[PDB]
Amino acid sequence: MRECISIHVGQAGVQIGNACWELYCLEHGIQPDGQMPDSFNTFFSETGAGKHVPRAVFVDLEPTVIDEVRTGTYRQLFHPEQLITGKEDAANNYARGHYTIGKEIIDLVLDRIRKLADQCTGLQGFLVFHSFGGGTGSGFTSLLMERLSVDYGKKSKLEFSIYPAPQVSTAVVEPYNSILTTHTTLEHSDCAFMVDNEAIYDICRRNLDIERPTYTNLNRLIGQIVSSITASLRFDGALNVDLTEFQTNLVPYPRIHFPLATYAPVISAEKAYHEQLSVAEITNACFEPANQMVKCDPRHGKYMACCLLYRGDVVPKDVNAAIATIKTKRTIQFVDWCPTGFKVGINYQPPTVVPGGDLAKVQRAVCMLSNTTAIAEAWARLDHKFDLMYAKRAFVHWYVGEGMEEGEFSEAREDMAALEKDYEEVGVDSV
Amino acid sequence: MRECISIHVGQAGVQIGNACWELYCLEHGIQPDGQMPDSFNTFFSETGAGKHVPRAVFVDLEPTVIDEVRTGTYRQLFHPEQLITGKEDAANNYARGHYTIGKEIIDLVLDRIRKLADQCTGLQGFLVFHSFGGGTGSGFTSLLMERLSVDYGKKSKLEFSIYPAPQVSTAVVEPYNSILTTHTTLEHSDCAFMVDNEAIYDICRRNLDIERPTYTNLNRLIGQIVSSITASLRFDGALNVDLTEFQTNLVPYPRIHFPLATYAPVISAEKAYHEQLSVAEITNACFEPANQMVKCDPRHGKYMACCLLYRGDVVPKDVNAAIATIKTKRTIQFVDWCPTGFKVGINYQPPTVVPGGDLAKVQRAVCMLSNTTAIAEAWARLDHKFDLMYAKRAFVHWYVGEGMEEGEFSEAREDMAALEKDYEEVGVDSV
Amino acid sequence: MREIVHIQAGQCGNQIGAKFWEVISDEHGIDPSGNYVGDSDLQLERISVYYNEASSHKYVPRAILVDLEPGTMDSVRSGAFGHLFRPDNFIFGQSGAGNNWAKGHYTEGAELVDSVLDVVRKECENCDCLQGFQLTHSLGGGTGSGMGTLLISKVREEYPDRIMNTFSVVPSPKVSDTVVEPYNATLSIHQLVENTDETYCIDNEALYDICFRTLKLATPTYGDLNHLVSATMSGVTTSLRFPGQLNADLRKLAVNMVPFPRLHFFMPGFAPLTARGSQQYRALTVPELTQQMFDAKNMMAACDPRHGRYLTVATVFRGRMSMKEVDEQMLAIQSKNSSYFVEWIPNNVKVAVCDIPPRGLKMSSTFIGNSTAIQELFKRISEQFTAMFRRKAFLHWYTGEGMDEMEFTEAESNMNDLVSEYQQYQDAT
Amino acid sequence: MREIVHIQAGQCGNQIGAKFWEVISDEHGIDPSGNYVGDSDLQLERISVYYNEASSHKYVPRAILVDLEPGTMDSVRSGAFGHLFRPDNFIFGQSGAGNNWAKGHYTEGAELVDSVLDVVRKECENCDCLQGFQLTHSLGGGTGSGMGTLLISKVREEYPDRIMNTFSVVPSPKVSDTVVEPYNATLSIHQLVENTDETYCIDNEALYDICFRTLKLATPTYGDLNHLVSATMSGVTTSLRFPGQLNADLRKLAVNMVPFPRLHFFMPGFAPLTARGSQQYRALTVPELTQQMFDAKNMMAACDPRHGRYLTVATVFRGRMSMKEVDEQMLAIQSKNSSYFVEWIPNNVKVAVCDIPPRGLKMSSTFIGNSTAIQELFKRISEQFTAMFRRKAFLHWYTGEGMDEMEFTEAESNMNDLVSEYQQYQDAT
Ligand SMILES: Nc1nc2c(ncn2[C@@H]2O[C@H](COP(=O)(O)CP(=O)(O)OP(=O)(O)O)[C@@H](O)[C@H]2O)c(=O)[nH]1
Ligand SMILES: Nc1nc2c(ncn2[C@@H]2O[C@H](COP(=O)(O)CP(=O)(O)OP(=O)(O)O)[C@@H](O)[C@H]2O)c(=O)[nH]1
Ligand SMILES: Nc1nc2c(ncn2[C@@H]2O[C@H](COP(=O)(O)OP(=O)(O)OP(=O)(O)O)[C@@H](O)[C@H]2O)c(=O)[nH]1
Ligand SMILES: Nc1nc2c(ncn2[C@@H]2O[C@H](COP(=O)(O)OP(=O)(O)OP(=O)(O)O)[C@@H](O)[C@H]2O)c(=O)[nH]1
Repeated sequence: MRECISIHVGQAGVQIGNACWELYCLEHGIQPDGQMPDSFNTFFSETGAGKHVPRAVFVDLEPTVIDEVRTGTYRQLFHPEQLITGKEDAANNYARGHYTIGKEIIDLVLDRIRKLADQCTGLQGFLVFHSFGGGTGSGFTSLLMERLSVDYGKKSKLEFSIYPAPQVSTAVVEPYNSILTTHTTLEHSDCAFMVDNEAIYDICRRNLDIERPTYTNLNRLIGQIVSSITASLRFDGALNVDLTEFQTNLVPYPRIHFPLATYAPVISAEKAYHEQLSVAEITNACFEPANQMVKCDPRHGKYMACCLLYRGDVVPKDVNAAIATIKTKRTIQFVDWCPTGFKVGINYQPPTVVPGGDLAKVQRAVCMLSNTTAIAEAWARLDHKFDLMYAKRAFVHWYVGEGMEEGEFSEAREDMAALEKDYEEVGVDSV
Repeated sequence: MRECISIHVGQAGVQIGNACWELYCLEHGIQPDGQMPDSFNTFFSETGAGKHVPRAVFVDLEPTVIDEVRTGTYRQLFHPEQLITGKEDAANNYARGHYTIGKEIIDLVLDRIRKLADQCTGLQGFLVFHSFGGGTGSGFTSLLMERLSVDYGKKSKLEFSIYPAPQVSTAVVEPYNSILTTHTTLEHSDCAFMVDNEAIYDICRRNLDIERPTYTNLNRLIGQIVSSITASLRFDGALNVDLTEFQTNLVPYPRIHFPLATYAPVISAEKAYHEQLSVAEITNACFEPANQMVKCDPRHGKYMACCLLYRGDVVPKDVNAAIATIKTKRTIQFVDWCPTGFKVGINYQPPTVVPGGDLAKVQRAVCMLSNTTAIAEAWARLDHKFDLMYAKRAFVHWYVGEGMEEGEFSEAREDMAALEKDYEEVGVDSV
Repeated sequence: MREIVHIQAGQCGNQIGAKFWEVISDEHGIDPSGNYVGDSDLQLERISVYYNEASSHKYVPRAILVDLEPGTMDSVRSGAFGHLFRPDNFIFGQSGAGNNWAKGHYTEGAELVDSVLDVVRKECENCDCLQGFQLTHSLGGGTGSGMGTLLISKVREEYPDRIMNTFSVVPSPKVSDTVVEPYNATLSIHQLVENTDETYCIDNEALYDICFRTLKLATPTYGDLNHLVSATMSGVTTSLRFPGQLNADLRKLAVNMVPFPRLHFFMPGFAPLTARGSQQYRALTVPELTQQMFDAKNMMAACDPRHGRYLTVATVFRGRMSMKEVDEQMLAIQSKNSSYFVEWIPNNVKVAVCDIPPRGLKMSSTFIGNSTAIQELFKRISEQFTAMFRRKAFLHWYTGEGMDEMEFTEAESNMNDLVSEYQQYQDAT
Repeated sequence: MREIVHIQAGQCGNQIGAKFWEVISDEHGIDPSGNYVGDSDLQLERISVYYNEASSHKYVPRAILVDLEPGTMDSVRSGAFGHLFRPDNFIFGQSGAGNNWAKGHYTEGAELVDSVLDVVRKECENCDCLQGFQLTHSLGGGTGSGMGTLLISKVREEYPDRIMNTFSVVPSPKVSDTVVEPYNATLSIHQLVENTDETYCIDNEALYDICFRTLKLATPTYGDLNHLVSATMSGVTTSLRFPGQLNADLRKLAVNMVPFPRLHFFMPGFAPLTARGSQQYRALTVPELTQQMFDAKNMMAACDPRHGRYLTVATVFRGRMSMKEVDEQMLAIQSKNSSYFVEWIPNNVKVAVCDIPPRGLKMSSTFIGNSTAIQELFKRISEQFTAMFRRKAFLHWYTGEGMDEMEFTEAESNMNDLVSEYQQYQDAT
C-alpha cells in the first residue's frame, strides 16, 4: 500500500525532480536502468520484468527542459508515456498557463494521473513541485490543483513551492504571478511548503562551505527534505508520522497551512570531523534564523506547532531530553494556546550521499516543519511589491489580453491581504 | 564536567595560543592531527571519530596572523568555524576596536561562544588572551568582556593580559590604549593577570641562559603559567584549587583583582645538573625581584595573599616547612590584616618539555599568584606616561574622529587614578 | 520546436545578415555547403529553430532576402555562403529605390511585396509551432525603411499572435550618409510602433565608437559592425537552441520588458568586448562582466543611459555560469545606481543563462535594456525633421509618389506622442 | 586582503615606477610576461595587495600611469616590463605641460582627469577591502604637481576613509633643474596638506649624496636614485604582504606617526646601504643597523635631523630578527640623543618586523622619521618663492592660464602657517 505520487510542474519542477529522483535511486539501490541488482513501493510501482517505473509525471509546457532528462542519464528509468510536454513555454505569465495554453495540455496530464492513481491500493497523497515565478509553475499549477481537488476530494496534496525572494529575483513579473497563485493554494492545497531561493545561498555559503552554488547545489538540498518528510512511509523506528497523521498534527486551522522546511546538519566534508554531530547540537542548530530555508526571521514571529522528523542513529531518550531545553529555557516563544509541544518523527534509516560531492555523510538528521507566524513577513514583501507595480498598471495588458479579467488582481490581493490579517490574528491570547 | 574555554585576540593573543595549544597537546598525548594514538575534557571537546577539537576561539580583526596558524602546522587541529577573522587590522586604535570595526565582528565571536558554551556541562570559566598594546587586544576585548558579562553573569573569567613595558615599547599609543581598557577590566574581569613584556627578557637573559630571544622563546614561558594554573582541573594531588575556590583565596576586595604571575624554575639545560632543584630553592626563587613576570619590585610593596601552585614530585611535609621560613624568617613583609598566609596547590603531574629546546625537564614547578600592592608602581609609570601625552592633546584626533567621545580619557584617567588610590589604601592597618 | 523565419530586408540588413548566418552556421557547425560537421550532438538536437532539412544531411536556413536594390544579392550569392541559401527565396526587384520612402512603400514596394508573402506563407507551412518573425533592416534608408514597414503591416495582418523582431539601424546625427535620412526615419516609426512588439534600435554611431574605444581596432571596415550586431542577434535567441539552467524564449522577453504596449524600443548591448590581442589574453577576466555590460560606452544605440532611468533590463548570459554569482552581482548593480531605475518596477533585471558559449570564448552575455533615454534618439530626428519641414525641402520626391503632404504632419505627431509617452515615466513615479 | 591601487603621476613618478614594480615582481617572483615562477608559497599566498589575476596563472599589477606627455609611456612599453601592465591603464595626454602649474591643473589636466577616474573606479570595484591609494609624483614639475594634486582632491572627495600616500620628490636648493621650481612646489603643498593622509618628502639632493658618500658609486646615472626610492617604497608595505612576528599596516604608520592632522610630512630612510663590493664584504656586518639608520647622511630629505627634534619615528624591519635585539637597541638610540626627541611623546619609536628580506640580503630595515626639521625644507622654498614673488616674475605663464594672482599669496600663507605649525613643537613642551 502507502503509495504516493509526485507531479512536477515548470522549469523548477523538473530540475528538482531530475535531482530528487536521483536521490531515491540511491535510497533503494535502484540502478539508472530501474533494475535493482523490500519496500520501495511508496515511490516505485515496479513491473514484473525487474524494472522499476518511478511514480512521477513530469509536466512542462516547453520542451527544452524535459529533453535534458529524456536524453541524458536516467533516460531509461522514467516511462515515456508520462513525460508530458507542450510546445510554447508561456513563460512568466499566469494567464497563459491558466487560461490559454495550459487549458490544452490539462487533459493529457490529468488523464496520466488516473493511469497512475489506479495502481495504488493505499494512496497517501500527491507531491507537487513548482515555483511561484511565473509560467507554468504558477499558471498551470493553479489549473492543475483546481482540477485535482474536484476529482480527489478526500486526499492530501503536499506542495513544495519555491517562493520568490525579496531581493534576489529573476522574473520582472515575478510578483504578479504569485498573488494570482495563493488564491488557488489557499483552498485546494494542504501543507504547502514554501522554501526560498535566496535563503539557500545563505546556507550554501556559510553552513555548507562552497562558493557560488549552481542550481544543482540547491536542488539537492531540496531533495533531502522531501526524502526525510517521506522517510516515515518506507522505513522503521518510532515513527507514526505518515502524511495524514502529521497533517492535522500541524495545522491549527484550514488557513494556516504554510510551514517552512529546515534541514540540519548540512556541514561540509571539511568540517565533518571537527564537530561531534549529536542530537543536542542537531536540534539547536535547526532553530537558527541563519539556518532556515526561507528569508524570514523566526525570532521575530512565534511558533505554533513544530514537527521534528529525525532519522538515523538517535534514541528517544535524549531526543525528548534535548527538546526540553528548546521547549522551556529559551527565548523562541511558542504561541500560548497550544502547550503540547511538537511531533517527534524518529526514523531508523540514516541519510545517504548523492555522489556529486556536496555534503558528507552523517548519522543524524532533522527536517523540522514549523508552522510559525513569521511567514506573514514573507508575504509582507509581495503584498507591497505587487501593490507597488499594480498602482501604475504595469504589465497588466499581458494578462488582460490572454483571458484573465482585469479585476482578478483586485480580488487576489484582497484575498491575500485578508490571509495575512488572519495569520497575524492567531498570535495573541491575553488582552 | 569542568570544561574551560579560552578566547584569544590580538597579535599577542593568537601568537600565545599558537604556542600554548602546542603545549597542551604534549600534556595529553594529542597529535597535531588531533588524534590521541582519561580526562582532557577541560581543554578538548572530542568527537566520536577519535579526533579531538580544542575549545578555543582564535579571533583577530587582521587576517595575516591567523593565516599563519590556518596554513602551517596545527591546521587540522582547530575548527574553521571558530577562527574568526575580519578584514581591517584596527591599527592601534581603541575606538576602531570598541566602536568602529569591532562592533561588526562581535556578533560572530559571541555566536561562536554559545556554540561552545552549550557543549559544557560544568563550565569553570573563560581564559582570555590579549595585549594592552592597542588594537583589538584592548579595543575588541573591551567590547567582548563587556559583552560576556551580560550573557554570563555568574561565571569566572580569567585574563592573561600583557602590560605595556615601561622602557621597552612598540606602539606610540601604548599608553593611550591602556588607560582606556582598564575601565573595562576593573569591572567586568576577574583576576586579570598582567604579565609584562620586558620582564620576561630579564628572565630569558640570566635565569634562562639564552641570548636574543624571539617571541617563541617568550611565549613558551607564558604558556607554562596557564598550564600549571589549570593543572588542578585535569590531574591529581592535594589540590582543591579549582578556579572558584582559588580566586576567593586571592581578592580581599572586588577591586584588587590584579595579581602577578611568577614561574620557577626556569633553569636552562646546561645549568640543570649543577643545582639540586628542590623545594627550598624552588620556593625561594619565586620571591626574587629578578624573577617576577612584571617589571616591579615586590620588596617595595607588601604582599596581600599569595597562591603557591605547585606541581610534580613534592610532598606536603617540606612544602609547609619551607613556607615557614619565607612566612616568618624573612623581610618580605605581608599586610597585617591577613595572617593566614597563602594557598598551596600541590599537584602530581610534572611539567613537560616543548621540543623547541628552551628549558630542560624538571620535577617541580610553581606558579605563585601574589596579590601584592606592587602593581601600583606599574601604574604610576602609566598615569604619568599617559598624562604627559594627553596634556598636549596629541593623537586624540585619531580617536574622537572614530566614534569615541573626547571626555572618555578624562574619565578613564579619573577612574584608574582612583583605583591606584584604592590600591594604596589597603596597605596600612595600624596608625 | 519554436520556429522563426528571418527576413533580411533592405541592403544593410542584407549586409548584417550575411554575417548573421555566418555566426550561426559556425554555432551549429554547419558547413558552407549546408551539411553538418559538428562534434557535440547537443547543438544538433534543436537546429529547426533556424533551419530546415533537404533530402540528405543538408540543411537550408529559413531566410527570406528582400531588397529592391539588386546586385547586393549577387554579393551574398557569390560570397562565402552563396550555396547555403535557398535560391527560390532570393527575392529582388529591378530598380532599387534611391533613399526614397514613398517610393519603396507605395509605388515600388507594392509591386514586389506580394511575391514575398507567397514565400513567407510557404515557410509558415513547414513550421510546426511558429514563434515569430525577425527582420533586419536599416532605418532612414530607402528599401529597409519603406519596403520593410510595408512588409510588417502585411505580416501582422495575417499573424496577429506571432511575435515580431526588428533590428532597425537608426540614423545618427554625427555619422549621416544621406540627406533624406531624417525623412525616412520619422516616416517608418509610426508604422513600427503599432505592428512590431519588440524592436532593437541599434545605431551606427556607437558601433563606430566601440571599434575605436573599447575594441580598439584601427579601421572599422564594415565587416565588424555588421558582425557586432550579429553577435547580439544570436544572443537573444541562444536560449531557444540550447539547454540552459534558466532559459528564456522571445515570448518570455516581451512579457518581461514592455510595461505598456507602446514602449518596445530596446537598446541592446553585448559583452565581453576585449582588445584584438591584448585584453583577450592578458587583462580581462570573465566572471562578473556586467560592469562592462552596463557601461555607456558598451551600448549599441548612441544614447547616454545615465540621462534617463531604465524601465526593464534583460541580461541573457551564455557561459557556464554559477547562479549565485549571476544574481548576487545583479543585486549589487541594482543597488549601486539605484536612482537609474524606475521606482514602480522593483527587481527588474531579468536573468537568463545557457550552457554553450560562442566558439572562442568561455562566458558571454548580451543585454537588452528598455531604457527611457531612447527619447534622445527620437529627439534628434524630430529636431532635424522639423527643421526641413519648415522650408518643405525634399518634398517633391515624396509627394511626387502617391503620398500626401499631411502624412508628414501626421507622422511627426505620432512620433512626438511616443516621446511624450517615454518622457511620461522618466519623471513620474 | 587589503588593496592599494598605485597611481604614477608625472615623469619622475613614472621613472621611479618602472623600478618600483621591478622590485616587487622580483620580490613576489613574477616574470616580466606576468606569470609566477616563485619558489616559496608564502609569496603567492598574498599578492592581491598589489596585483590582480588573469584567466591563467598570470598576474597584472594594479597600476594607473598618468603623464601629460607621451614617450615616457613608450619607455615603459619598451622597457623590461612592457608586457606586464594593463594597456588600458596607460592614460596619457598629448601636449605635456612645460613645468607650469596652472597649465596641468586648471587648463590641461582637467581635460584628462575624467579619463582617469573611470579607471580608478574600475580598479576600486574589483577590490574586496580597499586599503588606500599611493601615488608617486615629483613636486616642482608641471604634470606631477599640477595633475597630481588635481588627482588627489578628486580622489579624496570620493573616498574619504581610504589612506593616502604620496612619495613626492621635493626640490633642492643646490641640484635644481627648473627655473620655476619654487613656484610649482609651493603651490602643491597647499593642496597636499588638506587631502593626503601621510606623504613622504624624498629630496633629490640626499639621493645624490648617498651614491657618492655612503653607497660610493662613481656615476649615479638615474638607475639608482629612481631605484633607492623604490626600496623604501616596498619597505613600507612589506608587512601587508608577508607574515611577521609583529607587523604594521599603512593605517598603523598613519596612526603611530601623526600627533596632529597637519603634521604628515615624513623623511624616510633605508638601511643597510653598503658599498658595491667593499663594505658589504670587508667591514659591515648586519645586526643593529639602526645606528646607520638614524644617521644624518642616510636620509632621503635633504634636512639635518640634528637641527630639529623628532616627533615620532617608525622603523619597519624586514629580516629574521630577534625582538630583544631589536628593542634593546632601540632603547639605546632613544637614550643616546635624548634631547633629539620631543618630550611630550614618551617611547615614540614604533617598530615592526617581517620574515622575508629583500632578495640579496639577510636583514634590512627602512625608517620613516616624522621630524620637525622638515621645516628647513619649506623654509628654503618660501625663501626662493618670496624672492621671485617680489618682482612677480614668471607670472604671465600662470596668470595667462586660468589662475588668479591672489592665489599665490593665499598659497604662501598656507605654507607659512605649516612652518609656523611645525616650529610650534620644536621649542615648546
Ligand atoms: N549597420 C550597417 N549599416 C550600413 C552599412 N552600410 C551601409 N549602411 C547603413 O545602411 C544605410 C544605407 O543602406 P540602405 O539599405 O538603407 C540603402 P537602400 O535602402 O536604398 O537599398 P539599396 O539602394 O539597394 O542599397 C546607410 O545610411 C547606413 O546607415 C553597413 O555595412 N552596416
Ligand atoms: N627620482 C628621479 N627624479 C627625476 C628624474 N629625472 C628628473 N627628475 C626629477 O623630477 C623632475 C622632473 O620633473 P617632472 O618629472 O615633473 C617632468 P613634468 O611633469 O614637469 O613635464 P613632462 O616632461 O612633460 O613630464 C626633475 O626636476 C627632477 O627633480 C629621475 O630620473 N629620477
Ligand atoms: N530553487 C530553485 N529554483 C529554480 C530552479 N530552477 C528554476 N528555478 C526558479 O524558477 C523560477 C522561474 O519560473 P520557471 O521555473 O522557469 O517556470 P516556467 O516559466 O513555467 O518555466 P518555463 O515556461 O520553461 O520558462 C525562477 O524564479 C527560479 O527561482 C532551481 O533549480 N532551483
Ligand atoms: N608577550 C608578548 N607580547 C606580544 C607578542 N606578540 C605581540 N605582542 C604584543 O602585542 C601587541 C600587538 O598588538 P595586538 O595585541 O595583536 O593588537 P593589534 O594592535 O590589533 O595588533 P594586530 O591584530 O596585529 O593589528 C604589541 O604591543 C606587542 O607588545 C608575544 O609574542 N609575546
